[PDB]
Parts: sequence; structure tokens; C-alpha cells
Amino acid sequence: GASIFRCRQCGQTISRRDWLHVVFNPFRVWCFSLAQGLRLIGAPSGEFSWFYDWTIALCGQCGSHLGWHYEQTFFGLIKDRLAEGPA
Amino acid sequence: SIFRCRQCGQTISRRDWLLPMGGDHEHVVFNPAGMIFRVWCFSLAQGLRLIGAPSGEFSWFKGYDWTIALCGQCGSHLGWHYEGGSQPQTFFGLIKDRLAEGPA
Amino acid sequence: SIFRCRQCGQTISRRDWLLPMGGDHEHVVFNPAGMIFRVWCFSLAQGLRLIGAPSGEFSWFKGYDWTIALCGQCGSHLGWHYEGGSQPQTFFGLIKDRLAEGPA
Ligand SMILES: Nc1ccc(C(=O)N[C@H]2CCC(=O)NC2=O)c(C(F)(F)F)c1
Ligand SMILES: Nc1ccc(C(=O)N[C@H]2CCC(=O)NC2=O)c(C(F)(F)F)c1
Ligand SMILES: [Zn+2]
Ligand SMILES: [Zn+2]
Ligand SMILES: [Zn+2]
Repeated sequence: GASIFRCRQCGQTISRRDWLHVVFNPFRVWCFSLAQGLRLIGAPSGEFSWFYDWTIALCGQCGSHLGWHYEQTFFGLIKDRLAEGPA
Repeated sequence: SIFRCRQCGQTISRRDWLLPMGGDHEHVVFNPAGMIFRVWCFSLAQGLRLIGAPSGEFSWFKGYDWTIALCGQCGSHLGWHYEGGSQPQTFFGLIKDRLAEGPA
Repeated sequence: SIFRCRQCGQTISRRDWLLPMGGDHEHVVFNPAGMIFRVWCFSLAQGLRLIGAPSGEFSWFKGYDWTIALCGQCGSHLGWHYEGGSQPQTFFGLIKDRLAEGPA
């Protein structure tokens, strides 16, 4: 019962197990090769990248900030902004 | 400082008994019926009635089997008891918005 | 969106002013008389009238003193003002079911 990852606020499907780092801001971050249901916003930036340039990733449904897209490319999503459950 | 059942006011647990499982006492989870719960983990609880036999199906906590926990007074579903794991062997996952916090 | 007094319609607060105190803006609490309230936390409010002197007895929020907050227009009890803490110094806990949410 922890194989699909959804937005904590609204329950939008974001990523999978399947597609699967503790960091400090200037978070428990989960790295995914693929994701869905996001909206990537703004221009890429390298400022204090934990890894790659980053772009902000919002929930495409409710607009909640769920993490970043890195760009070969991958997603770094904030564990505490996600809800885990079954497929 | 203590948690009561939101429906009837039965004594359930204490803030002192909050337990950080895997870094935090709060876990936001969804069940296979798509219900989302904000679950708080407690080492200890009282005033519940645990129903059925333990099951490991769709357990949100690796290594633990769950049993449904009702309010022993009013029968409202307050969460689950977890067992069969280690460090700790057992704990309770209670639904935050089914509880009411207040003075001892 | 804005929150208005359910009884008379006076403007009280804004969704923009929601404030997560200790993790969430919503707290379900009980007072020493056993009355249960669903409280939403806001950083600011308007149109209220605070009654009495601040008191720290049985505060739901450690480090804050409370005063009762009435609707300044109709006198309906809408919640409490909190003060004397830090980050933030002051905020409001308003009873969600006494408010009506709607467009500005
Ligand atoms: N029909 C249903 C289906 C699933 C569940 C449910 O929550 N299941 C939990 C059990 C505890 C856990 O660790 N993971 C789960 O998925 C419920 C229930 F809410 F009533 F219990 C009713
Ligand atoms: N007899 C009584 C007893 C207590 C209270 C009460 O609300 N107390 C709150 C005040 C706010 C808080 O942070 N904690 C509390 O315990 C009331 C009242 F409803 F009028 F205000 C009448
Ligand atoms: Zn969302
Ligand atoms: Zn009950
Ligand atoms: Zn009013």
C-alpha cells in the first residue's frame, strides 16, 4: 500500500514506485525518472541545485508545489507533499 | 495535551505519546477506495475497540499488520492498531481529524 | 475568497490569511467544559470585537494568551484572538462553522 504517489492536497496521480535523498534548503526528496499530472513553471535555474538545472513542478490539478524537474532529466519530489498508496 | 474522540469525547491518547515513525508523526496516506487520511502515530492509546484479526493487505507501514480501531464508546472509526513489526512491535495510527485536542 | 459572519454577513477574514499553526490551519479542540470546536487559524482579521482581558488558562496554543472574539456587527461568538507569543506574535482562531466562505 505504497506503490502510487499522489498529491497530498487533492489526490492527483503523480508517480509510481517503480519509477523511483535528504537535503537542506539554503527535505526528504524522492527522485523519479518519470512523472505525470504536474505543470512545470518558469525557466531552468542552477541556483543551489542539490544535484542539473531545476524548474518548479506544481500539481496540475490544485497548483500545490510538489518539487522540481531537473534537466539527462528526472524529477525530485518532496516526500511530505506526497501521499503513498496502492496501485 | 490530550486527545478525545471528536464524536463522543472518549479519552483516546496524549500528545506526549506521539511517535515519529520514519522521521515524522504525521503520515498522509490513501486507501484503495481512494480515501485520503492524515494519520498521526502514537505509541500508546486507550478507549478503543480493536475489531477483526490483523491483516497485512495494503499496510502503509512496512512490516506491520493492521487491525481496525473503533471508539470503544461510540463506534466511530478512529484508525488502526499496527502489530507484528519491530522497533516498535506495535503502535497506533489515528486519523487526526477524528480527534479533538484539549487540556488534561 | 473571503470569510464572512454567518449570522449577519460582515467581512471577517480572507483565505489568503490562513495560517498553519503547528502543521495545519485546522485544529479540532475541546474546552474545559467539554465543548468541541473546529478552529481555523488566520494571521489577521477584521470586523471583530475582542472582549475581556487576555488569559493564558487552558490555551490550546502554547505560549499564547487568548481573548474572546465576537462579531462586531451582530455579537455572534466567532472565536478567539491569540497574543503574547512569537512567529507569529498574534493570530486568530475562528470557528469554521460560524463563518461563510464566498467571493470578494
Ligand atoms: N473499503 C475500505 C478499504 C480500505 C480501507 C482502509 O482504510 N484500509 C487501510 C487499512 C490500514 C492500512 O495500513 N492501509 C489501508 O489501506 C477501509 C477503511 F477505511 F474503512 F478502513 C475501507
Ligand atoms: N466556561 C467556559 C470555559 C472555557 C471556555 C473557552 O472557550 N476556553 C477556551 C478559550 C480559548 C482557548 O485557547 N482555550 C480554551 O479552553 C468558555 C468559552 F467558550 F466561553 F470561551 C467557557
Ligand atoms: Zn494537487
Ligand atoms: Zn467516540
Ligand atoms: Zn455578525
